[PDB]
Amino acid sequence: RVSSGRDLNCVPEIADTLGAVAKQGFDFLCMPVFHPRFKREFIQEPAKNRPGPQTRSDLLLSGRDWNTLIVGKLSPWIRPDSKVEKIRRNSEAAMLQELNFGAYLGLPAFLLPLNQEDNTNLARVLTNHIHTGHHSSMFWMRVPLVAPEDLRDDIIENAPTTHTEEYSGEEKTWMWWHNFRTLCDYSKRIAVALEIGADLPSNHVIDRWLGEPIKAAILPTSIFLTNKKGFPVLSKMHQRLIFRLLKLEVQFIITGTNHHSEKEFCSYLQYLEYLSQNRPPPNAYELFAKGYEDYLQSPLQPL
Amino acid sequence: MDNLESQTYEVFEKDPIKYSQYQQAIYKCLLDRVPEEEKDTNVQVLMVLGAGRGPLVNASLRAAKQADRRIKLYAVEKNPNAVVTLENWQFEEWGSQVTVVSSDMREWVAPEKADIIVSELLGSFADNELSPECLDGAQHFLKDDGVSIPGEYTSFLAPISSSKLYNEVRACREKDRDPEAQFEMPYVVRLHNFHQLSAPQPCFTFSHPNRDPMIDNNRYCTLEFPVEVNTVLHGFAGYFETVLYQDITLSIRPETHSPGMFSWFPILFPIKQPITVREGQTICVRFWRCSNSKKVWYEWAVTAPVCSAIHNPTGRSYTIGL
Amino acid sequence: MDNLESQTYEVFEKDPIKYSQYQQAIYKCLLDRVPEEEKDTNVQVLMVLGAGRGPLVNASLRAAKQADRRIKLYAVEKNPNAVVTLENWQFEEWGSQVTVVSSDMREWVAPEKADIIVSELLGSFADNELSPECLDGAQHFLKDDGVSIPGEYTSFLAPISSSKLYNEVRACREKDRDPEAQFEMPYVVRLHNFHQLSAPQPCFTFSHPNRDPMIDNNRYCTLEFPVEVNTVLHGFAGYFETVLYQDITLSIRPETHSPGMFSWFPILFPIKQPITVREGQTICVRFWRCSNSKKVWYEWAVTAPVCSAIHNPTGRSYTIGL
Amino acid sequence: PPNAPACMERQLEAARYRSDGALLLGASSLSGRCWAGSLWLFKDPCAAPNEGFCSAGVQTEAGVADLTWVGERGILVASDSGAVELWELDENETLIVSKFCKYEHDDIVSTVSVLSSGTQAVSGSKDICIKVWDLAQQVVLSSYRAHAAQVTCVAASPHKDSVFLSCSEDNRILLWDTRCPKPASQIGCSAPGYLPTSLAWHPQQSEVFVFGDENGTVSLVDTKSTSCVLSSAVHSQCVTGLVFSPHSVPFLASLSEDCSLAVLDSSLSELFRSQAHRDFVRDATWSPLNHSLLTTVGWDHQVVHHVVP
Ligand SMILES: O=C(NC[C@H](O)CN1CCc2cc(OCc3cn[nH]c3)ccc2C1)c1ccnc(NC2CCC2)c1
Ligand SMILES: O=C(NC[C@H](O)CN1CCc2cc(OCc3cn[nH]c3)ccc2C1)c1ccnc(NC2CCC2)c1
Ligand SMILES: CSC[C@H]1O[C@@H](n2cnc3c(N)ncnc32)[C@H](O)[C@@H]1O
Ligand SMILES: CSC[C@H]1O[C@@H](n2cnc3c(N)ncnc32)[C@H](O)[C@@H]1O
Repeated sequence: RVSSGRDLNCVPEIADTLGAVAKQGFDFLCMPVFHPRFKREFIQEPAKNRPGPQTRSDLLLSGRDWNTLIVGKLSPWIRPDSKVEKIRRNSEAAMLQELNFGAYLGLPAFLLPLNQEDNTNLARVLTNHIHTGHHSSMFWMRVPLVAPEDLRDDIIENAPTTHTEEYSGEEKTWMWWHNFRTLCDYSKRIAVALEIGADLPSNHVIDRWLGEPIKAAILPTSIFLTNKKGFPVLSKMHQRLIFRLLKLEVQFIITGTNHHSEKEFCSYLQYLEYLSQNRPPPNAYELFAKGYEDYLQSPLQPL
Repeated sequence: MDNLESQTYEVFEKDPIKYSQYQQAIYKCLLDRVPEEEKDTNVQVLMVLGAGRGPLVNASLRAAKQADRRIKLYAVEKNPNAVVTLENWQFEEWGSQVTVVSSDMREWVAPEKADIIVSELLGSFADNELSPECLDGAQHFLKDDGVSIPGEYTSFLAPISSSKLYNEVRACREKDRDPEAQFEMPYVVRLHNFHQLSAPQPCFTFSHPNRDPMIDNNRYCTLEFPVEVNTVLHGFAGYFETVLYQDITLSIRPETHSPGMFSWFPILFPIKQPITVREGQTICVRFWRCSNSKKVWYEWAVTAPVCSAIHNPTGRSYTIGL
Repeated sequence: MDNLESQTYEVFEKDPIKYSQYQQAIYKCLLDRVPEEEKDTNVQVLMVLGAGRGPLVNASLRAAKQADRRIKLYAVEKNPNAVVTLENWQFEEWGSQVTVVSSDMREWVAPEKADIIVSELLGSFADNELSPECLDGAQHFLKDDGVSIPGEYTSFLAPISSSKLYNEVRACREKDRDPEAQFEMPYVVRLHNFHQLSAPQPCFTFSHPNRDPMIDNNRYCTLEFPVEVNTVLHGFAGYFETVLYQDITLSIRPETHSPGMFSWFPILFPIKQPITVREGQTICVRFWRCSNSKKVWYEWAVTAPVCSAIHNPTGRSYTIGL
Repeated sequence: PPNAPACMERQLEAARYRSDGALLLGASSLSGRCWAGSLWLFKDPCAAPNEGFCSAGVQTEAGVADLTWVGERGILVASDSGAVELWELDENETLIVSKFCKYEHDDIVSTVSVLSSGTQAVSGSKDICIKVWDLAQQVVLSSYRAHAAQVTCVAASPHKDSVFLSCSEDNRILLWDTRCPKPASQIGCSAPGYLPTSLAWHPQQSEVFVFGDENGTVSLVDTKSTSCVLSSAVHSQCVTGLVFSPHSVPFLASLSEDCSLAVLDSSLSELFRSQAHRDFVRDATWSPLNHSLLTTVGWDHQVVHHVVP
């Protein structure tokens, strides 16, 4: 009843790894298409002429597996908006390389980070990629509810966390996304993978992401509290959000290592399945309207 | 101008009849180039131009075991996504025997020259996927006495009647372009509900290598079709035959169609307005192959029994990008 | 990709200030390259790249008489219609001193190497008429110690407000293309009824010859414009300065505009939607120069005070053909 | 080579000399079917990278981001798996057995450093977290999210278990001191400047250290001067590592992604430059046996030895 996958930034054997996460009860796997630490040079010899292969083979999985179970991740070293000329050009080439390889495999969706404010060059490369060739892959933009800067522990003695009232400040991750999608003239193939922190923001921020195209919600293991037995669970504030996301029919992405060491990963997932099958069951109106959700109908003259 | 998707390669790798035929075209070429007295002394340098994921490379290795003649392989591929797949086979299985080259064959500066060049660049209309332009640019690294597989291919046209396919084309009109554009381009199509009005005659032919000192891949060709019923012309079905080597051939020409081979469907050159044709009359169609430095395109026209407008002048509606 | 009409050449031949400046740029370069002690021994080999009907050739001959230094001239022109006009001047008047070459400079294999290369490939936005790509391809036949005229050019942008020019662009919508295409391309225009909202800042610069070992003519440039009134952004005016030689320069940048020179009008990069801007706020515009092997194009976007959509992604609306 | 791996992964990541003269190699597989890593001891350093003439080797679940010696038997490993691994060397120094493998980071563990005592280590990651370990107890003592971006490099002070540097993609260079209730202190030049990519504590003064930025510039910082005393444009590209020589007046070894090695005096002036590598230069250790011999490893699988004037 709940669609949910697993984020890993580490895959030794794509055969066994995908086999494991499916045996854990997941629907799909977010993973790298190139090794995240494997930087590539595209201009300067000798690094330029590095012998291949440049990544692992597409033969290791079936088309059906590539088309359904795998979600690409842009290598984290790719920074198209660097203020360094060389890193910019290399990340420009790296991104097309990574995105093109995703098209080749025919992945249903591909993950890209929004973790700073200026993504003007990241948007352009993607915009050129979307208008270059023909495909209907999806692009999940990884945006956090709360910027990593405003989530950091107040432990830098000579640069403290300004505690003051900040209304327009604590919304800023939304202007990150809004600026990005605007540059990409509201492409239907650009959507939101909404990353959730341990600390939620004020409701007024969670009110921004109303009306936005949320395909995914990224739950790190961190945010999960433990209960009396040892089961991992969530706050009543993180539950209120899960119930609102469920209404929007989004896929859930478990990221990061196991912190409830005694129990497996199908425990994190079990809880979501628990929350899901307990939610206020669908009423009279909502049962007849099921399917018509955000479906436009031209004006018909009854005369 | 665009790279093929992994799953596209996958399907076309599964046509055994096509790769049986390519295996044999080499098998017979190996034996004719290196005598039995030279079978261990002479190693043949063999280049797959457009190697893909390497079903032609594997096939060249099967041909070597069959003929028991020695060979060295280059696998030149433009699509880097495919090259990932080659370099992974190269490491795991093939080894030093197979060099891999992530390059366009028109660009690649070859370390040595080749005995045999092996490519499958043919489209449904033969030269439409630009086999001529690619091998023209890559022949200067073929040995003076070297073979091309294929050596010869020929395009074939036949007039067809299908008010069904005429609708299918008419409905391909899209906003933000010439509203007749959909008529000035060829469609690959498993022709089904149609009427072949005359026996296919050949249109264009190409030879590899190309001896002629002033190479020119542009063509003009007048074809005349006897028509022995009343009917309405809606388009022209396109097919090809190719000589891989000697008597070994692939064909989608219905008369000589290679049995069980699904790799290629027929093409279709439609016409804007359907032309009424009466028992006894001759359909006269004209076909031009045209090119810049940048793009290659077909233009075409009907001159009998009535004149059409020239389709795709300047390649305005349809060009294939070099 | 297109040849200039005779009457077009005619008008642009009649800007004396532009050809005064080119005459002098050579005059000063001649004296600096051949000492007076060498004035009869050393003959300078001088190549007009894009010679046209030869006002630059005539000007090079005037520079020689001025400096009393010896020179030999090539006049390389792609437009064969113009070449008719050169070869007729060459015969009647110039004689053996002026070689004529009916060729693209990127292609021409030069008999000898050149002291000085002289070209006027500049557009209203400097590099928009592809001066970089042409001289990049033709520099390998410039002497190791050789001069380019021009040596340097720079493009300049300034935000502008004109609801008048916004209408003129909006009305450039045409059937059979993207209905916003008219906004994703630059217009040459004698700007008149408009408001410059900030001092022009420089956008892109190019140097000739190009020393850098990995040549790359693509660019990305963030510009920030202080705006000191309330207003509505409608577009960006484009201008250029160029260093022909030393202190000799042409400019259409209103501040440093070369007096009485009508050769170039300003360019205009419009935006789809007009952006409201308030006293004190910063307009932040971004400009990319992009290229294939086939075509070169600008993309652009506004990131402050609000974001625009990226204009002309893929060069879909506007490309200049190599 | 009892047990061990048949073949060595293409990408050599780390290279550290013991006090004996023995050589430890970290290697990752950054391309191909299997994305793993491997540890190797070489009692003969002129034999490496050769897999046949090694004293001991072992295969890790996953590729190795950073390495470090922990005494003479202990090896500390920053895995892609998000784990920190301590591998203890054998009795006869023939095997390499896993002592602990703790999954505490939520992303690639990007850098490890041992603190002066050799009982404690600090791990930096892409999760942005920094952690302090008890290598005896096998647990996280402290967990500090100081940064707003993935942590590039952490470097323990020569002489204080309390103190260590970290540098991140958030442009911050931090000076730590676990004894303060606000440990971290942001430091560096007058300007913003390019991202920090590498950190080398000076051997004699906890006073001073050098950091390398991504624009191939090495800079020298004095902690109390709290100002960038000196700078030089050493590399055409990102500086990935800085290693001081064991010498009296110690030389600075400088690694980069421009596939070159630089060696600089106390004033950051070019003494030696080697282009012997044809892929990213990844690590450096100087021979304790011969102070003038220097060993580098690349992604070009070359284990190179240099004589330094
Ligand atoms: O006629 C078609 N397309 C036009 C094109 O010219 C035909 N060619 C055929 C050879 C080929 C070979 C490739 O590469 C092989 C390879 C290298 N390495 N690995 C594989 C790639 C494409 C094509 C398309 C067409 C389109 C859709 N379906 C069918 N029929 C099959 C669908 C199930 C019946 C045919
Ligand atoms: O700005 C314009 N066009 C953009 C273009 O980049 C500008 N360049 C100028 C130099 C030039 C020089 C040529 O060749 C000379 C030559 C060689 N041999 N013989 C002559 C040819 C074209 C251009 C256009 C443009 C368009 C219409 N009118 C005006 N202004 C004048 C009209 C009466 C005021 C300007
Ligand atoms: C099997 S379809 C032909 C194959 O050859 C490759 N190919 C097509 N044209 C060229 C070319 N000019 N140079 C190199 N490879 C090519 C294609 O990418 C494809 O893998
Ligand atoms: C005066 S406008 C520039 C002149 O140079 C010519 N020109 C432009 N580009 C080139 C080129 N690449 N090679 C030769 N001539 C050129 C044009 O046809 C025109 O006559």
